[PDB]
Amino acid sequence: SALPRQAFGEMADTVILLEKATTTPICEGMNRLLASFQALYLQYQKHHFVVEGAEFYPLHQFFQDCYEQVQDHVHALGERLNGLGGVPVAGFQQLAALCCFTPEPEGAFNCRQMLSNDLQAEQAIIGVLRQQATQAESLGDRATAYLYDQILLKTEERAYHIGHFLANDSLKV
Amino acid sequence: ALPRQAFGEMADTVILLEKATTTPICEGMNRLLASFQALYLQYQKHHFVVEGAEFYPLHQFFQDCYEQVQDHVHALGERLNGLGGVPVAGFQQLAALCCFTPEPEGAFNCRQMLSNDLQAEQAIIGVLRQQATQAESLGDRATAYLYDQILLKTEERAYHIGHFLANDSLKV
Amino acid sequence: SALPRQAFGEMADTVILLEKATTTPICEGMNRLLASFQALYLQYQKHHFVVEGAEFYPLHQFFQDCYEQVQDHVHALGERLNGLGGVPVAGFQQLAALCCFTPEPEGAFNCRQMLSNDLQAEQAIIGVLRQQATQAESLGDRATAYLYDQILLKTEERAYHIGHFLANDSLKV
Amino acid sequence: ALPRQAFGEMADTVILLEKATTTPICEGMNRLLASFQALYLQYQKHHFVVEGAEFYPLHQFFQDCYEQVQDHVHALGERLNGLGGVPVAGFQQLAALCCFTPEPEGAFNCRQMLSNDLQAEQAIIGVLRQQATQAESLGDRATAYLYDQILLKTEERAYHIGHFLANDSLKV
Amino acid sequence: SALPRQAFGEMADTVILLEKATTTPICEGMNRLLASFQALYLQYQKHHFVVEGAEFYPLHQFFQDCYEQVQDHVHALGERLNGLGGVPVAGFQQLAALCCFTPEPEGAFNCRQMLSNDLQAEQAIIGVLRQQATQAESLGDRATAYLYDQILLKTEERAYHIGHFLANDSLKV
Amino acid sequence: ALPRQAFGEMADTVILLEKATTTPICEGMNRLLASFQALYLQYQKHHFVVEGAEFYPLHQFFQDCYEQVQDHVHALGERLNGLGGVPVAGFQQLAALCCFTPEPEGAFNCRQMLSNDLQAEQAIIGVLRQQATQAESLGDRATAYLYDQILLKTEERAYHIGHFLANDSLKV
Amino acid sequence: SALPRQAFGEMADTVILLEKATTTPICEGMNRLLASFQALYLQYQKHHFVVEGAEFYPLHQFFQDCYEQVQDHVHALGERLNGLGGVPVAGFQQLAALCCFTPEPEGAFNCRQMLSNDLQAEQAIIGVLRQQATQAESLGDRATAYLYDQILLKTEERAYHIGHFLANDSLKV
Amino acid sequence: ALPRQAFGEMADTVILLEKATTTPICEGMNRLLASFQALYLQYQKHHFVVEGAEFYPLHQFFQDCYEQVQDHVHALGERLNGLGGVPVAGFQQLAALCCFTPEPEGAFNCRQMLSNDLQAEQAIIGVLRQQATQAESLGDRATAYLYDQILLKTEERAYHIGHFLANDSLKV
Amino acid sequence: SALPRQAFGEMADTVILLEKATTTPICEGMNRLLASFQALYLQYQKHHFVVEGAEFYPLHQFFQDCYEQVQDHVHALGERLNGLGGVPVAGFQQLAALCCFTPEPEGAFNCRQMLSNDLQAEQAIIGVLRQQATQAESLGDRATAYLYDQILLKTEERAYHIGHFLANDSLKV
Amino acid sequence: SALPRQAFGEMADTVILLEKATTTPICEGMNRLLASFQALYLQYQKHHFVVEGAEFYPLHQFFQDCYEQVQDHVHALGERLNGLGGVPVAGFQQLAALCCFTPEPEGAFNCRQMLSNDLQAEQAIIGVLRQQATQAESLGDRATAYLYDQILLKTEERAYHIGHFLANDSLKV
Amino acid sequence: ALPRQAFGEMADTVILLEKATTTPICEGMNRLLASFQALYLQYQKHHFVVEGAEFYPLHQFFQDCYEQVQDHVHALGERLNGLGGVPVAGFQQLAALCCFTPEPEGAFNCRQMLSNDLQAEQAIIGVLRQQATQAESLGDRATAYLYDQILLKTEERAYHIGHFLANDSLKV
Ligand SMILES: [Fe+3]
Ligand SMILES: [Fe+3]
Ligand SMILES: [Fe+3]
Ligand SMILES: [Fe+3]
Ligand SMILES: [Zn+2]
Ligand SMILES: [Zn+2]
Ligand SMILES: [Zn+2]
Ligand SMILES: [Zn+2]
Ligand SMILES: [Zn+2]
Ligand SMILES: [Zn+2]
Ligand SMILES: [Zn+2]
Ligand SMILES: [Zn+2]
Ligand SMILES: [Zn+2]
Ligand SMILES: [Zn+2]
Ligand SMILES: [Zn+2]
Ligand SMILES: [Zn+2]
Ligand SMILES: [Zn+2]
Ligand SMILES: [Zn+2]
Ligand SMILES: [Zn+2]
Ligand SMILES: [Zn+2]
Ligand SMILES: [Zn+2]
Ligand SMILES: [Zn+2]
Ligand SMILES: [Zn+2]
Ligand SMILES: [Zn+2]
Ligand SMILES: [Zn+2]
Ligand SMILES: [Zn+2]
Repeated sequence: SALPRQAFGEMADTVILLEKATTTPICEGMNRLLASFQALYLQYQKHHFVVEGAEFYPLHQFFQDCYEQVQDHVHALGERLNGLGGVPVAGFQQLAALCCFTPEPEGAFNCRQMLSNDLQAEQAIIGVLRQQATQAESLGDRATAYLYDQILLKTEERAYHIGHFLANDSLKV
Repeated sequence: ALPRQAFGEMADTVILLEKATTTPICEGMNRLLASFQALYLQYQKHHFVVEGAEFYPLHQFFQDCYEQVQDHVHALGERLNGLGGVPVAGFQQLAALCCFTPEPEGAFNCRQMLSNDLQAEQAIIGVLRQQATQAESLGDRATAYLYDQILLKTEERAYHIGHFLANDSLKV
Repeated sequence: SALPRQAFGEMADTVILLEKATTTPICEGMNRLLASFQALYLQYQKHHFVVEGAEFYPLHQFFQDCYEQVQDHVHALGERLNGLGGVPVAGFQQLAALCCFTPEPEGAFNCRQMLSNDLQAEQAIIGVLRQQATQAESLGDRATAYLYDQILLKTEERAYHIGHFLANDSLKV
Repeated sequence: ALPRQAFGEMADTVILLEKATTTPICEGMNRLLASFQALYLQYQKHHFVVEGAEFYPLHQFFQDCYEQVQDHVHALGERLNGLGGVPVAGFQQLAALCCFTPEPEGAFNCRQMLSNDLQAEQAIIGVLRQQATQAESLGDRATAYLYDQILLKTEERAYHIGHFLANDSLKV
Repeated sequence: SALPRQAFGEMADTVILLEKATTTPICEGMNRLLASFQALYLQYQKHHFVVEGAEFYPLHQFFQDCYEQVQDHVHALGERLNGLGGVPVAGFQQLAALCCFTPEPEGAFNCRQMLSNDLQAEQAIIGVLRQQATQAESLGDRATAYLYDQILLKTEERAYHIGHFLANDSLKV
Repeated sequence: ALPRQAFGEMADTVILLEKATTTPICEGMNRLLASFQALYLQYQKHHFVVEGAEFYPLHQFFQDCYEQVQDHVHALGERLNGLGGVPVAGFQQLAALCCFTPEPEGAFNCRQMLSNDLQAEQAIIGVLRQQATQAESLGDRATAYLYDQILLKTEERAYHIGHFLANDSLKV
Repeated sequence: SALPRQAFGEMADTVILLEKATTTPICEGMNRLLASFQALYLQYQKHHFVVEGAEFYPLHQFFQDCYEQVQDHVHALGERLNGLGGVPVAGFQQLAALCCFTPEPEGAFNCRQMLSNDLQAEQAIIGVLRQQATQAESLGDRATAYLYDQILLKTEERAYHIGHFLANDSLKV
Repeated sequence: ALPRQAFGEMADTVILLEKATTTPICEGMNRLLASFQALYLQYQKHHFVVEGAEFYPLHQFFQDCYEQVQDHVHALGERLNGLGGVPVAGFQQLAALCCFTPEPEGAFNCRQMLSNDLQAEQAIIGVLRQQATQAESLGDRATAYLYDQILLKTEERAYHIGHFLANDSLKV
Repeated sequence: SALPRQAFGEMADTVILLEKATTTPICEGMNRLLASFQALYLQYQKHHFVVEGAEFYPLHQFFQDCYEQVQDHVHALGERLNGLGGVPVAGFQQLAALCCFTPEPEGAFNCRQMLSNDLQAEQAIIGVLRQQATQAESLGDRATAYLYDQILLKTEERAYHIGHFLANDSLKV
Repeated sequence: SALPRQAFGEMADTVILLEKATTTPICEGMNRLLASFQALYLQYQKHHFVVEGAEFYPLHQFFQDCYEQVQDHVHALGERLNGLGGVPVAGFQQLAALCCFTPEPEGAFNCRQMLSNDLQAEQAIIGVLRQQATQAESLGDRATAYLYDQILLKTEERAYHIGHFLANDSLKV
Repeated sequence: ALPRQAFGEMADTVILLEKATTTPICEGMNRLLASFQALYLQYQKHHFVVEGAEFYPLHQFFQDCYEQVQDHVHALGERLNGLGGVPVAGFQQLAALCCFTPEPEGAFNCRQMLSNDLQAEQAIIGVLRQQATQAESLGDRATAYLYDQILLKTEERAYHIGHFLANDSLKV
């Protein structure tokens, strides 16, 4: 019924003075990253809620640190995207379509599976971050490339922290 | 692979409540969890896209709202699992259980956004009261209490939105 | 039934060594200021509770800053008044009688009316503050004059902040 | 010398509740106070003596638990006196009113310790619900509320222990 | 039914490399101090809950400061005892048997009696602290002696603070 | 009396960059310094003089802005010296290097104030991109990094101003 | 580019019940102080950036302490001036024209010279602060008098701190 | 060895006040410094030795008092030097300048202690008024301001002591 | 003006179970330290007020750090002495008489002289601290020994910090 | 004493989707920086311990500021290197062998010499940071490039702060 | 260039201890400094390289450990200079004075890492006792006090490592 001020998939001009030929592909990629980070945030939260077993407390905390940091990326990207003249994704349908990894299905999985799913997700996002950071640089959008690099550093760090959790070492003697 | 506990499935809880109590409580908690999760997304969108004469107040207001809703999500998500259920997580399942109609894609004006938020809060207030009542009735005293705690904040958000929408201003 | 240790409108000696001829008129004026600040505090609180409309959130906050700061003046004056050997006003009847402005009537008013009422109140208090500060100085009560000046600075600041809210400028285009 | 108010004795309260309400409430509050006091001691012991592969998490977990239980003790101890009763204090009287079986002397393994803690919390959850229900029923609204507040945290501790005990780990 | 990993009154080796002939008597004394501090903690807490009369608020607070500080000693001793290869006391029976003072009987006593009981308790603990600190030094356990001295300083301080409360001076004119 | 280093004179840096690199870099950095210094003064003025229906939030926004800008001033002035240059400080030189046209004396309406601020941020955005690209190209990695960091914040202030200026409002 | 709502050098009415006969001379003087403090903030900041040599670190810190305190004076004065119904100076020409001291020329001078220039600036401002405070008192603007004295105390304090820096003493052999 | 500046010798101040102004002002400021220094020592002693029924609150009050007084000491000693004088520091000179009679050695009862403290504050109140009036009259606005600020706090300590000494009590 | 409850130089019983044979010599020595630290606090404070020249700022700060740390020692000692059953010195005559070093004469000296006087004071106090700690240990007052060692560590640290200030090195060409 | 899970100088796979062709040279260079920063932390800490003379206090503080900031670089680099699939250096032989500057010999040198040695160290590290950042960018490791630039900015800043300390200016007559 | 004070050269201390006291005391303090410095590096390495089922808590434990050890380093290095000695700083001298055998290069399993850390703490515990006893005996009360304080913390780290290494686990 009600028509929006700016339709989804429509570009407005940005006051930071970058051409639409620059902002359009950047927003396209940023919405994919937004959606992917949003899914990852929900997934990490889920994993915080449901994790159990011998490594419960450490994983419980780790999963919270992850979704809180990922929440930060969501915030940064959604706000910048709008700033660039785009419309950030917010509905379940379009969020699911733009997500760059396959989320864990509903239901509770064991802790190794949860971590593996989270790692695969981070790895998928790492791939998109690099591709999008290279694009931003290429197109002259310096701040975006800088922001993505900032996000990439913490995202990679999250990935190899999961890697360590899954490694084959233990105090079990 | 399949999960160790399916969605919709109930496990036993260590907190000495029977399935007949935990089951309808968890099912209601999931509807509420989905709705809060959907409302967090909506407020956050509004924070991202709001503009105009009241940009700064609404900007900050939407953030306060979604951060407060994030607290409810955490509380409900963890309680639900504690009660022996499986909390809703992903986009498609959230869409299925959300108790209000989420805003369509696209950026709408600030009055429309606030109205959408108010309706969302009202739908949630509706469910909160009924679920808290059910929990009291079934003897889950702590769930009823938690819901009441959340209700107080939720009503407060709702009537704060109402004030923003009210027919008054400094414009003379 | 029970008789007070010190009756209202009765002066005791102060340990800070100022004559009754000094402390009596100073306490008389300070009770008027106490009562006036008490009414203003309640009024600002009211305005915080009831304000609505397009400028809801900013006014909501502003009204709170005001009653919190005014609360501070109430505290300072009530305690000093007792220190000077007087009895601070505390009952509704005498509070209403000593108040130096007309408070807003009961019921909810619009935001421009609320601000106008608050401004008139502050202006009435400003007038009494200057008169009382000049008196204290004149009578040799240095600390009182200093305290009133301190209160006057913040009170005036509150007044012109209300003035700005009511000014004829807007982003409404 | 003899006390000005004996143990088991009720005085009048200034909060306008009659003996017929305050008496059974205080008696229940004492059972709960003793049990929390006994649970604080147990968690603290576990904090002192835990070792093995999950030393650091359990170490910290046991401390969080007893510190949270210390908060309940304070709340109940002070409320009980406020209601006109005498709070249990010493070792032997605590032993008499404790609603669970305390762990024997000696250091046990970490699974046993957690199981003992879970049973302790469950026994306490049992009493909490019944005492809160009694308080609502008798019209002591604030006691019922306080108990609910404590119940929420107590259930949360219980199901956190359950998760630790659950059959899952990173061991592949 | 279930047998412990380490039975109460049984000594394991400590990784801090002190002989059992050293650690055994030290743990024996430390368990007495643990039990005594545990009783004192409960007693101070009780006194916080039940204190009334003209000096209610100050005593209320003081009793809390005491049990919080005593709680700290409990923590330090229980953890070190286990570290030394002993088993800390935790059951009501053995706690009552190892306590070095007679605790106040159940029921509410007046404020002077409560303080006197608390003072006698502190004095009993002071005696054991000195004896045990001298032993630790004598046996070459330097850190224990240091820890006890640290605890002794605060314990003595608590004692003479109670002493002052009970002294025969007052503003009562 | 003569200065240790004259304005416009380049000294060697301890950070191992040739003068042919530091000279153009300091030249640009002085323009940005002067521009940020002017924008700081402008935002501060706006904080002082703003009034009307949106007085309070604009009052706050302007202060957030100048405080953030003062942080850019600090970083650039200090790095410029570090690089072996001399930072501008005087009114005449500031006026000469500034990359936007400053608001004239007088108290303007809040829409005009915001528009002047946007234009100032836009002019600065252009210079930052230019100077960042130059620093990278010359191998002053740290300056390029610093500029990007400042550019991200500057663009953010710019689009926040844009939102304030947009044609939307709660007044229906 | 529209006209200003209030032109520079034009007085508006104040909400705080002071006549234009009072507010006009006060605002004129307040603008000279505003400009002076604004130039001094810049100078101190410059000195923070450029200072080097044997006392680099303490001078580096001292100059920052100074300019941060000066910007507080700026804030207070700019906002008070506006509240009084005047227009605060913000452009480079008029800031240069109203400044009550001669700013240091462009270029990096030695630390002794920098400190001497700062002291001369403080001294010129001290002179103006006293005249203006006296004027405010004289005209019945008690709050402006108070604010000035408050600023004067901090300013004199900076001045004699610089004095000590310049004093003929050191730890050198 | 001889001092850079002898006690009782006036140097010029950088704050542009003639010696005919600073000399009497520093003279009085030294008396206040010595008096506050003595009162600091007295309040501190009282904090050490107080006992009885009101031990704890008096213990606290005395400490609040000396800490506030130490703040007056700091401000006056530093301003006095700033003004071109030399602050008193030695026991003999302190004893000579002090405006009240200090409590003799020994531990007195808490009523006596409080009374001595009141008398000390009263003596100081008199000097502050005198010295503040003088500073104003001589055109040392900032000193007068500082004295008034200190006087407000000092009068407040004085009437707080007065209240402690009043003939009222909970003991019926 | 009534008599003291406990005369100066008279010993009362202590609640901490130490005999007068022990507490008397300990309190005598503790009073000498109390007086010395009291004189040193004054001296360091004086130095804070008067220091000027090339190292004004760091010396200004250092002297404040010093006197604030010294007043903590004063607090600890005054309260411990009282708790032991003695009477702490507070009058100017006896403070001068019990002080274990010669205070700096009145007047503003140079910074090197000020530092040398402070070092000599610390050194005299260091001597007394060691004798008194040894005595406390010897007499079985373990807590006083501990408190003294605690104070000694901080005191020696101040002493060698002054030493470094006075050392024959600088950044001057 | 078992074998290491990953031998020094051996590369493991990284979870962040960078090939060994990329991670190997990056980790090699990162280890040289790790060792260098490790030696510099030690040096700055040493300088904190030993500095004396007329600028004792500010240099004392500056050296602590420096080593604390350097240990943050160490933390970041050690953890990043591991996350990339390498093995961080921690033994004394290899720390000495991989260090990119010559550490100050044992003994306490003068403050000018200490500062010069620190500047030379920073300069050598600045050189390596630039090569390594360029290499990381070149090989497509965007996050390592970003981290290095982040560290470079702080490092250059320390370097020119030392420069100012050494500069030919002072407050001496 | 030659140092102001050569390594192994003793200067006089301002704290009035003869060289015959300070020399052996500084000798031992340098060994402890070197040992703590090495243990700091080792704990830090362990923090970097740890992985597996107990990754997170061990990651945290190692960091708590090295930060506490860095505090011991600071206190000893500074006191050693204060005492008139020269603290070790170079890799070769550090390696020479260290009282335990440091872990070789390479990433070892978490059990090995913990065992190396325990052994290091044990070796250090022995030296601390020796050096503390010596300081007391020589009349350096403050050094003995400092060593005891450090020893208490060191023993605590040691028995915490012991607990981690114990044969208990939640995995049944
Ligand atoms: Fe109910
Ligand atoms: Fe006046
Ligand atoms: Fe000893
Ligand atoms: Fe690049
Ligand atoms: Zn949890
Ligand atoms: Zn935001
Ligand atoms: Zn980590
Ligand atoms: Zn924003
Ligand atoms: Zn949680
Ligand atoms: Zn509200
Ligand atoms: Zn009050
Ligand atoms: Zn304002
Ligand atoms: Zn622990
Ligand atoms: Zn309480
Ligand atoms: Zn209470
Ligand atoms: Zn612990
Ligand atoms: Zn005390
Ligand atoms: Zn800076
Ligand atoms: Zn700096
Ligand atoms: Zn402002
Ligand atoms: Zn000071
Ligand atoms: Zn100062
Ligand atoms: Zn005290
Ligand atoms: Zn130091
Ligand atoms: Zn880390
Ligand atoms: Zn240090």
